[PDB]
Amino acid sequence: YKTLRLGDRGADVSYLQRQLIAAGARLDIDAIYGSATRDAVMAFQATHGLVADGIAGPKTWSTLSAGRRDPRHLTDADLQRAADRLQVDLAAVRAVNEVESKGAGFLPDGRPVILYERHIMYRQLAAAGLAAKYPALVNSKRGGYAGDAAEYARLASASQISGACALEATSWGAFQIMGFHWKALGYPDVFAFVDAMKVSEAEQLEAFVRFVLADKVMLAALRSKKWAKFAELYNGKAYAENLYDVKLERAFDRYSRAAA
Repeated sequence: YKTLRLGDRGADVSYLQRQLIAAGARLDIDAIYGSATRDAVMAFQATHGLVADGIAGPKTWSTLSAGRRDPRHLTDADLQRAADRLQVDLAAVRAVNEVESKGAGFLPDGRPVILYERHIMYRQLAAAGLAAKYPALVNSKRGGYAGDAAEYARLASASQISGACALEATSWGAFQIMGFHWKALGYPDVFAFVDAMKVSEAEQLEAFVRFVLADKVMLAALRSKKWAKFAELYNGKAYAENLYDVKLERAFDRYSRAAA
């Protein structure tokens, strides 16, 4: 089923509303995904170990249609743990998770979502002591991305140049944490970092938590709900073009309201 959210209308919404009612909700079946429908999705998610974001996406649909929950998927309780780790208001963590996560931390084939960065590979190889031989894989210029499972082909090729460097030059999981942070974030080595990324979305969120903890300016921005500053630090100079700042701000308002 297609992902549904606040403001959606139509046959897919009435189908959702019926499924929510079958799972115990009380709703008017009017094909309008308004606040009552959103609240019901949230209540359903919370009670079935999903992330309670009020968005009926593929994870919610899977539980709602088949009663299945993948144990690799992030839960509400993981977000509460992250809020405790960060000393950040839970609503702020929920907002960050909604806006900044890729959502699914794993590809359909079960491996973590990755993006291999040939310009970082270039950098890690130089620091360890090729760009002409393998220009798509090693390059001072950014890019060459394939995406999705095809990234693993690029990673596999890079790994044959240097296994540690290639993992360091790749971003991992739902928050796309660069492997080269493994040391800064207190992991034993890059292989252990990657192994953790393969276990669960909870581990992928833990990487994000550590990443934020390692940058006190970023941490402070998050704690103080300085969304534009957090987005600039986290997403980079082009944060505004994708509305990260305002999406965070408006998500946080939603979650602050919901918790009240």
